[PDB]
Amino acid sequence: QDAEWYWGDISREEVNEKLRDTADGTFLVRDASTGDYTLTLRKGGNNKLIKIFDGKYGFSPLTFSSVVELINHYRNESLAQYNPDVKLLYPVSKYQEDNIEAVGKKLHEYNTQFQEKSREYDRLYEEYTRTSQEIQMKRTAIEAFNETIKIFEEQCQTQERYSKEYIEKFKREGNEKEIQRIMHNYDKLKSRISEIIDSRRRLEEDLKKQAAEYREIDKRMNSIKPDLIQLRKTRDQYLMWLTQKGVRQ
Amino acid sequence: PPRPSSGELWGIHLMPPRILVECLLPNGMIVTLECLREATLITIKHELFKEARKYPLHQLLQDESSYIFVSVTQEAEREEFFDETRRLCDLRLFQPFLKVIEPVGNREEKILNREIGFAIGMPVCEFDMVKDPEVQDFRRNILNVCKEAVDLRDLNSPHSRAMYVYPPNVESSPELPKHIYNKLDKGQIIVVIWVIVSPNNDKQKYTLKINHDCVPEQVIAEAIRKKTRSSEQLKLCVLEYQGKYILKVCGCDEYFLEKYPLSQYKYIRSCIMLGRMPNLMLMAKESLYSQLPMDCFTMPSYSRRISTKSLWVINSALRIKILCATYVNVNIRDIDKIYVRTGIYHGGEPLCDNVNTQRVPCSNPRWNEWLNYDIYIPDLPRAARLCLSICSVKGRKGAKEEHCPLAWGNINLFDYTDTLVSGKMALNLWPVPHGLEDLLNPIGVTGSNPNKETPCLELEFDWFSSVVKFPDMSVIEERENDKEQLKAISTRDPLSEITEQEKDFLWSHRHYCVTIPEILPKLLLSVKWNSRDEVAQMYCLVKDWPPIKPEQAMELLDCNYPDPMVRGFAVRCLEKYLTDDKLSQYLIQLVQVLKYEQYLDNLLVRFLLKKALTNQRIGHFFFWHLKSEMHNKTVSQRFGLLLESYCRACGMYLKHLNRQVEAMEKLINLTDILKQEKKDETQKVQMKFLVEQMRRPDFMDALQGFLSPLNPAHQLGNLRLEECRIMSSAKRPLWLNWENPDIMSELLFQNNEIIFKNGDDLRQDMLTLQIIRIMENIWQNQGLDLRMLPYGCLSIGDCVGLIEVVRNSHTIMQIQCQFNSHTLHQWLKDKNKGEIYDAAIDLFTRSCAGYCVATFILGIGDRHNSNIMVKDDGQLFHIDFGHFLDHKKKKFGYKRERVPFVLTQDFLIVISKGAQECTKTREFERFQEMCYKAYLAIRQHANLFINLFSMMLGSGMPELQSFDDIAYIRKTLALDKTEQEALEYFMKQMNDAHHGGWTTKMDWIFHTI
Ligand SMILES: CC(=O)Nc1cn2cc(-c3cnc(N)c(O[C@@H](C)C(F)(F)F)n3)ccc2n1
Repeated sequence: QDAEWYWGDISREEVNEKLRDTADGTFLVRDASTGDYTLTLRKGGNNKLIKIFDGKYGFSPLTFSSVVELINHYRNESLAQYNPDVKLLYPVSKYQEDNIEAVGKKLHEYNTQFQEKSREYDRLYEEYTRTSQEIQMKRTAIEAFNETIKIFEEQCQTQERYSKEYIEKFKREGNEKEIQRIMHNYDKLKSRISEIIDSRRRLEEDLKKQAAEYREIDKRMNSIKPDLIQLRKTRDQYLMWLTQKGVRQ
Repeated sequence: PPRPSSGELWGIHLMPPRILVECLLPNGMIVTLECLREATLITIKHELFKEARKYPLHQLLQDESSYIFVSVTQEAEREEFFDETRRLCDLRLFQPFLKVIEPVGNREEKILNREIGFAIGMPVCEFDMVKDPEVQDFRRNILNVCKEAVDLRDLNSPHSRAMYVYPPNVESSPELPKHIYNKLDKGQIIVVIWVIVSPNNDKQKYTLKINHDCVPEQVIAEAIRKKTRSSEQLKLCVLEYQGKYILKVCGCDEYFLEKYPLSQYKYIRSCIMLGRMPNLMLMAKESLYSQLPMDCFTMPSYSRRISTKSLWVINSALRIKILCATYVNVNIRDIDKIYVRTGIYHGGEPLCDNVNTQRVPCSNPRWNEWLNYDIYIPDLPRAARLCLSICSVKGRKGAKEEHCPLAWGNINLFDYTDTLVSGKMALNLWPVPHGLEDLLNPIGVTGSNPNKETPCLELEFDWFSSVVKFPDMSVIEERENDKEQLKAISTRDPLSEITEQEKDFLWSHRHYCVTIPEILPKLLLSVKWNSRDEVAQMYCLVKDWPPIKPEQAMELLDCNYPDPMVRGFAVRCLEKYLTDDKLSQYLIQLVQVLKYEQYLDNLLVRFLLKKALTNQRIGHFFFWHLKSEMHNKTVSQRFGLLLESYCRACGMYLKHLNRQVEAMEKLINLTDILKQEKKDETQKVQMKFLVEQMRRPDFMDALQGFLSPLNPAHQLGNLRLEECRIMSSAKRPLWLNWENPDIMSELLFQNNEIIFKNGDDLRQDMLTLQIIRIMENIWQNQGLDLRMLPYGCLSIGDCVGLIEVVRNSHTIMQIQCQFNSHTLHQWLKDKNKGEIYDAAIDLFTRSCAGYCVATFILGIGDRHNSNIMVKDDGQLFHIDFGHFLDHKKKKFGYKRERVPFVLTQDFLIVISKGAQECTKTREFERFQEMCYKAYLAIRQHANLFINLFSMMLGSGMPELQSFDDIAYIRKTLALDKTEQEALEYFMKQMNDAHHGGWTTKMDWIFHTI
């Protein structure tokens, strides 16, 4: 009950958060999710659940006076004697404001800061998602412009190839008014390729701008994501101390 | 690539009534033609070739009919417009231009490929491009499944062809529950058989009293015997000769084509429970067989085109070099250093400890570091993956440092050809999912991000003088105290704790486990997957493992069982034991678990695709579940390739699906206008716009005469334009209705009311409504008539969906519009006055109990007067299932299971029929017993619900990211307690939330009354 590694009514999910990315040997004892205790040991990237079972305590032919005796024994001796293969190296200690009023006022403060920060983060995500969608749209339209420009250029190439002999013919025939018709159309064509090329160029600018805007949105999110996590842990730490400081069931 | 929007042009939702189109003549000339937006290409081409004579070089132009039009579409594709009956507004043009060309190449292939491209939401030519050998291999090898399914479909033609299009909608068992059988008159049903009599198409009744277990042919025999007699040598001759008719449901496309007891057909089964008259239609087999066009499959063009060391011989540990990352988006001021976190995973379980690179500055992401793993190369399991991320580290708050992932990426250690990775590799990393705080994402997909303007990690794998291949499967193959403990472990839920002692016990008794096949998932997690010798032994056991129930096989398909032998075993249990009924029921989950597959080509994808191509009801929802996710770049290649092969082989259903796809596109576009350019407009002005737009022939052609994506058995005929409106809610939902064109529409559904919503994600609602359906099915099977209402809901795209409207219903807040607490009961009394009052209070009580238990178990969004609806006949239901499970844990650190549906005085007054002291009545006691049985019936089937939620973990649903999110139903179902303690707990939550009224009534000691 006074042991640092003993936590009480903490869930398997609470233990998981405590053991998340911990070194091999990291352990803590809690009450069984239902044999009244459960030891959790960090081994090979995983959390190993070992049941503590009489007048005696043990895992296996029980032979221990208390839970502290069973733990402290394996805290100095490798678990290899039971099965292999690591010692209970690092305990998760239940040890790291004066009044309920001071704690309560700090809780209200952190809970306000947290609700502010979580609403901001969510709005940054929607801004991020929309910028991501728009960048995708612009890249697709540039590809469509590339294909459109190719067609209008094939039309110039085709117009040139077909009119060459016809304009040679009309030059001889003194039909300058017909030459002026072929040229006026070809100019209408070239102006249009100029308009499309410019439109693609302007979109290429917009994309470079919005790509830089996405980069900054991602930067902003990467800075507030860690603060949001710690503020939530603090907020949750204060709720815990408030429950404990207050009258219990 | 896919279209940005559903607009008529790029950056323009609607074309103006008249538009100038640049026409590029084959003589190199350009004619700007003014066209009507709705004009067909036939019209535009005729008007162009008339005009072209007023332009130079006109003599060089062939006959107007020697050419077609080509243009660039919004998908950036060059599309040849062979179907000149299409309107200009429907071409999905990028810019208003058309190029005149002579048609070349294979017309039929190009047309089909365009039809597939339209349906799957991307041009099929984008696949021919893909350099990945795995991709090209999937496209060729999947065709074997296509040919196989088409052959099985065209085998017993026309009966096998009719069974494909109109599969029997039947329950999994002919067994009728006690309360269902008692609803029958001595095991007999009163059926109405209708006939459409020529030449006036006059409707003639025939009431028949027959055994519930009568086969459809037997029902036709009673009708053939009643339509002639009310002799004997003649009747026998007449009945035997006249077995050339079929039964159909009046008002919808549901047929009774297979020899199943009439009562096993869901429609008939539904009629008995509801106490409704079954209305069937008798039509000749010839009338139906001749309405079935030929579904021919063609092998595509891409199908007709042009020193290894074993892993076990590699005596070394695993090491991977992290070289560098191109960039990372982090501001140097806020973050101290960056590093690469890596792990070797088998499913979600690491095979050894995670290893990091050294910390480096934000500006210089270079590591040039070999990471050594505590795993021997021959000990790598077949499903071994490298899960990595680039993380930021910021201290500054004492000795407390904050670690955050920046981008993640996963890779299979073996490719689809069983080759171990080697040499250099570039991996484009993915954005961290919103809500994910874990530094690695092992549940995330494998492969590089297709978007290359993203952080790119450089890696290097070892070279072993040759190509290392995973060893062959032949090479791999080289008490009562204990019986009671095993049975107890096997009855435990999929997520229950397994102690190290229990793992060791299960491994030690592995050969005896075969005697209890259902313990297999528990035994598979007990295996040390980092030991080739343990795995080899598990392989020999799984090969000869006895079959398990399909609901247990589905567990071996989630993210916890990545092994191909385990997964192959699972797919085979589904192949032999999964009813088409349950496959349709679990399709949402079965589609989702395709994201967990290591490779494109696998047994699951082959099983689902063969089923989609042999049953059109499965094919319909299989297509829509894959299509709705085509925006999601993590699965769009996999799903696009799967959709291509489905569309390529589904036959005529492609024509129908494309009509649905185009109806939906017009609705997406119409709502985008209302939400964007017209957002500040009034309801009257928006309504005037909708009325004008919906009257246009282009709109009218697309939105009339197609099948409902909610239920393809329902035909959507002509629109009822006077009943179509923009709803008052924030994202502009459209309330639509269509005539039912069925000759007998009067009998089933004269109305086809659907809400179209563009703006919110409907996936969670769709999952909740599926669960409510499965829960209600559990209750009915157990004799509990708790009537639920899982109304139609289908996600059809990215935050785009359909909701089936429930007719003759009102919200509590609508009913309340007088000020009272008796208002609800008074409203129900006035709707059900007389003899029918008792039936309404029963129905209200039963529906109330079901919703009370369902919403509590699921932890649904808070109930209120706008969220709760009541039908005219008393039936209560809930709407808006946008939230579930532990949605308030992160927001408010509070730990208490909410009671979303608190039965206030209003609902109590109804249940107790107006009586003062509502909790003290015999009607309230009866209602409590309903809740109790309903609660325990779901707890008894907890494995199913846990598995269904476990199968959805990679879906991208915000409130379903980890197994920790599923832990909520473990709490509400009190799965770590005894059944008796769990009922006590439910009673306690009901009591706490209602402030008294629910305590014991049995004895607390033994629970006997
Ligand atoms: C006569 C009548 O009114 N029947 C009726 C209405 N009704 C509404 C829904 C439904 C479900 N989920 C939602 N999220 C939702 O939301 C609304 C606000 C909007 F967004 F669609 F407008 N509505 C489902 C069935 C149903 N039947």
